[PDB]
Amino acid sequence: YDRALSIFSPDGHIFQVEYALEAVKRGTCAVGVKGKNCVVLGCERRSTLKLQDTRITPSKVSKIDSHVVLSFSGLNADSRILIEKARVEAQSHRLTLEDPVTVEYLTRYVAGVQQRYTQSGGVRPFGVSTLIAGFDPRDDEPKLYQTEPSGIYSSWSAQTIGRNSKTVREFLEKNYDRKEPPATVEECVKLTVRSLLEVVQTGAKNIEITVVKPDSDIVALSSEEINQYVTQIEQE
Amino acid sequence: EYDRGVSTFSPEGRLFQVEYSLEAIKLGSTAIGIATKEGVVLGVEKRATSPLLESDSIEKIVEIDRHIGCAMSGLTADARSMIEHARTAAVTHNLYYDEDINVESLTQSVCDLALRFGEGASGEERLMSRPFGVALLIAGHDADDGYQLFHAEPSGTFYRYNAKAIGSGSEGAQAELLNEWHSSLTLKEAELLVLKILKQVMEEKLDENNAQLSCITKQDGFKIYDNEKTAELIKELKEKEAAE
Amino acid sequence: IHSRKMTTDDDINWQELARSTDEFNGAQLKAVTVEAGMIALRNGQSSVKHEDFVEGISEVQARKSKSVSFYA
Amino acid sequence: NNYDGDTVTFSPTGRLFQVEYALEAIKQGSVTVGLRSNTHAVLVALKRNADELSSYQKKIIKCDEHMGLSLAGLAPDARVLSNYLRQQCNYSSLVFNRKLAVERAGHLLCDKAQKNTQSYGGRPYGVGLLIIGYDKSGAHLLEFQPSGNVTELYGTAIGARSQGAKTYLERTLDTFIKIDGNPDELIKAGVEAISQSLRDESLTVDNLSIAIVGKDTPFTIYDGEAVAKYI
Amino acid sequence: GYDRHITIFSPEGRLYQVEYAFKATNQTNINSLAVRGKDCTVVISQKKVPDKLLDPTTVSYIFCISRTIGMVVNGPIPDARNAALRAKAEAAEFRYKYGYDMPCDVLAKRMANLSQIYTQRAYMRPLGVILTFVSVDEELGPSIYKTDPAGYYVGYKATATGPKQQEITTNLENHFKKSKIDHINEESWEKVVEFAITHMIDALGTEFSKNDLEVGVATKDKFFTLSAENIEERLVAIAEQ
Amino acid sequence: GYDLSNSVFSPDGRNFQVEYAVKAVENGTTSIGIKCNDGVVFAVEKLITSKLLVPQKNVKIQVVDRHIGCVYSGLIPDGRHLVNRGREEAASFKKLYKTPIPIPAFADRLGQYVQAHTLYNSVRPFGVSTIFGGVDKNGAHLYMLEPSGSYWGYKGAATGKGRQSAKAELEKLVDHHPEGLSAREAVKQAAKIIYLAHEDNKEKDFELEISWCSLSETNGLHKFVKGDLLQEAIDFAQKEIN
Repeated sequence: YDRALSIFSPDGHIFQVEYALEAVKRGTCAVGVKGKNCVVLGCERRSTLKLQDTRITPSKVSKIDSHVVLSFSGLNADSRILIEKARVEAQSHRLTLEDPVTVEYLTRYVAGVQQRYTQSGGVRPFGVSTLIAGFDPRDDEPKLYQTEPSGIYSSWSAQTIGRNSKTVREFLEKNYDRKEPPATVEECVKLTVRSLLEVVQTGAKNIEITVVKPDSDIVALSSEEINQYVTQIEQE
Repeated sequence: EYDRGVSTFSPEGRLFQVEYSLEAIKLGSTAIGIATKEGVVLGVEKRATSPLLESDSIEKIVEIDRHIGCAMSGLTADARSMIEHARTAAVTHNLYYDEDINVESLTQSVCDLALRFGEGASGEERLMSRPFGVALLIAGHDADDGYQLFHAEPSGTFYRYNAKAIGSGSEGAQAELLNEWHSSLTLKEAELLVLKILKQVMEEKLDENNAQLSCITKQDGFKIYDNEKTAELIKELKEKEAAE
Repeated sequence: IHSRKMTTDDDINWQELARSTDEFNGAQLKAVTVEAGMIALRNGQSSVKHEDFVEGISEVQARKSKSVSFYA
Repeated sequence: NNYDGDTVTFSPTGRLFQVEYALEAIKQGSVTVGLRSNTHAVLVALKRNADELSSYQKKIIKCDEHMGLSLAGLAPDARVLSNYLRQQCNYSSLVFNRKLAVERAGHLLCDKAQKNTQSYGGRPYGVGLLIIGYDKSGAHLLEFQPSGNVTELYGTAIGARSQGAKTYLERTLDTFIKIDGNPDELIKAGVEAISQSLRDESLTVDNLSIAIVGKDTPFTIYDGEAVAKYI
Repeated sequence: GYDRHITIFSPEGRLYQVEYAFKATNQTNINSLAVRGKDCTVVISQKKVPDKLLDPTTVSYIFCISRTIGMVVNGPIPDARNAALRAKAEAAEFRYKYGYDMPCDVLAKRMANLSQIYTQRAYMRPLGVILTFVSVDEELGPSIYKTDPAGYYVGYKATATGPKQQEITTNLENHFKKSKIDHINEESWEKVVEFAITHMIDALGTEFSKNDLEVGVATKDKFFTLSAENIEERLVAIAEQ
Repeated sequence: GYDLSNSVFSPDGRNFQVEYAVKAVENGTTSIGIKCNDGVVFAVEKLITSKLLVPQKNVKIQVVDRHIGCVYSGLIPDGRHLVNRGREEAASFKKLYKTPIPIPAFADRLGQYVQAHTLYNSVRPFGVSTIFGGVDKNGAHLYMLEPSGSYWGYKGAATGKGRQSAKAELEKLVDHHPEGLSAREAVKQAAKIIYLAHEDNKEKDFELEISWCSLSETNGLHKFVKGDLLQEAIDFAQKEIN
């Protein structure tokens, strides 16, 4: 078996990459905003249906490392496969190179799973896009990367993927700047909360926020915290 | 038809998917390259898509080794496989011989990877279904023939060039190369030549956060020029357009 | 048999002409004798140059060049 | 398209159509002319560039100091057959202490091409090689079809306009066979053979690449000013 | 809908591919007739000698699997040799690993299982030969089991194969109506050959030569074929009856 | 329908693709094999398509073991690949049983292989007929192997275009000799029916190649008939059709 499930196109394309990006489109929305002393990945959560126990329901942000976080959009089945594989990569940088992973290493690795399925047959690339962010050890520089299901990656200052990413992108043109990112943890967090309240809306019940602070600090902001930012921003 | 098989001959008499590979170079952000005997310069268009983009960490300039530089243009999903392979190959040569690898030999190795379409042709292991979709401008300096520039196709074929431009704007670039290439260029006159041809096929304001220059020099090695130097060179081009 | 009808140069040899055609048939050789006189009128010459017979083979084969080449 | 997308079907006409398509790769490609005498074989290849900014690409690959091949077809298909020929040639020296016989290397090459034409997901390779060498049986000039078939000739050609080259070589057939011991004359006659394979491509000195092999003359490829003496 | 191209079921509950295998055995036109004697099992079969440039002694459809088990094959001769080779291989295997020669009943079943696996692969086409196995075992007496390209076999009092084999079935059936036993009682193996030929002649309405027949006889614990001279003696004896 | 592969099968009990491949053999060169009392004399038409060719240097005759000549028609590479496979098989037999492989035995092994490729869709049917035989301790033998994977013993066989002229005159040859002819005689009779089978190939001109394995001429080894004796046969055959 090696019967192409990825095959070249008459436009000089690959069919499965075009389909993959649309599979990332119809999935959830991720916004990534990086300050000078934090990264923030806030993402859309499907918990619309009632009688769902939101607490034991899978998160949209999964920590891979004690200061490297990963959030996802696209198929929810595929993302969890990557997140098991990344965890192996994380222990392998420690194994042979010591030190926990750099953000940049992990970005090339996710992409390298995608890459594999892109050139070979019997496999197809996952319809998954990620926002990878965090610190490298002994750095207090925020890193914000994006991977896409092609096997391509891009650095960003801000990025958004998912549904109505263009609305959010334009909102951050008028707020966020490459030149001077927010100089505070809370200001960054509130800008990501403000962007999500456009499209995702629907309180702190669908809106999540994860904050990483420099050099081995992962903290999660509970529903209650998220709700307090929501009301203040609404009023303002 | 002839695109459902990754190894079939067509009623023209040569591969159809390979043609599509040549038409995947025309989706790449232009990479331009001028070789002279004073060193070889590679410039690439990064392409800004938003001011949300971080572009001074993105580049299509790549180091294969100390004495060989590369610029890629086309599908860059494909180029990741090929660049990693180029990096191993160079290091293998230096493992085996304690010696610098020729620019021609290094390029030829990467063409061998490029021919790996099929899943049942010959004996050698096929790790793909199709061809790649990316061309290379591997520049370098070896101590045999001096400075060298090669253009490698995803076909598995390579030519030595004195100047080559690949990417979307390749034909409009190549017209300017015919009239503007000569043997009495300098390193710095070559460097301004890159930006001139790049400015026409640029779709934006030519500046230093969407263009990157790099040299390969014998005595400096492979140096990627910082955006300060790029900004300077860009401004002096406009002064030579203030001469016309 | 076409050159019977038309004025031609006498310095042409039908064996030279037979070397430079490879896998041609009579319709194409209609397209070489007539094509000679197109080149002839364009020069401005009464007669049909013996160079014009050679140049009607390449100008009109049945196709304009031998097709794309990009690795052959 | 009925059998033309498949490499495993016949073909009510007793063909495989893939083999004819693999043949058209020679027509679109470069041209090379080979001719031999008893004491020498000669390849004169017409090298080809892409444009003027482009240098010309070697169409002659040295396999050994008594063996060389030339491509007229697609280069990546040539890249498979050339490695295999080089490996089996060093192997012959290694194991049997033997300069690899040109005839026998042709038969190993024939069956190799065949088993990828037999296999589905394979192809017949779209490169024609003219393979020269001087071995224990004298000089040889072989013709490699895409199918695999090897035929031995005193003069042959492949490429576009090859038909006119073979007309030339059938005329001068007994002339060049009876000049022996002078490598200079065989080369000169091969220049005139491939002059009938021009369509105003012109022979210059950086287009022209000649390689010969002799009774006592190693396989050596001339270029530069070493082909300028034969124009 | 490819249910005639690969070996998958149709909505008729039948594999068409498999049915087509039976329609190849009637195209080579070899008829066989096999009866169980009292100490032998006899199988007579057509030999088609079409030209003067075929040597009839090497024209075969009787393959001797084991020492005691002949096999006659009805259908294309490429598939015949592949089947004969396989059958032999497994029988030698059985002697080797279980320490006695393979019975006919079990040999029919072993080839039946591989033929069924060849109708379960979609890249291995079944062999289109109907195989008759004749023997005299000392555990089942004289035996006939006939296997088919589907993977079905059953025991037989007598059997026939070929295009005109329905005609043969009638004659044989009448013969076993009269005796009211499932085998011919006659202690000479030679006269069981003569009876077999009589039933073939009735069915096909053709008289035979020695080189139109090829005869195999399984006696107790040996299988041999008659040579062409010996077959003529049997055909001379048809007239003596 | 019913030719898209060879695991298709028709309600006609035919495989179409395989019948089509026999047409490739019909496009081959003429080749004959005469079964003699004490051997076999093979002969094959080698066309001269140009005076560029080198005569009696392109063999269609490859020996297997030492005593089995194999000569073919149809697709020349496919038959050389068939004979490469069978040379490995010949060696294995010699390994295991320390004797040269018999003619019936060599036939069986080739037949399974050609028979296998008309069942698999992963490997393409053959397009060769090979005529092969020789002398071992069980006599002289002659075998013709179809691309369908069928063979028989033969008193005469042929394949190629010009088998029409060849086959007929072998009916007269058996009728000349219903107890066959000498190995000596068959040199001049193998040559003679290539020259009569040069009337289905009378567009071109040809070179005669002749080889034999017989007990009484070469001692049951396959050797090439060369020199003055090859040329004696060519002079004989040349007179018959004139």
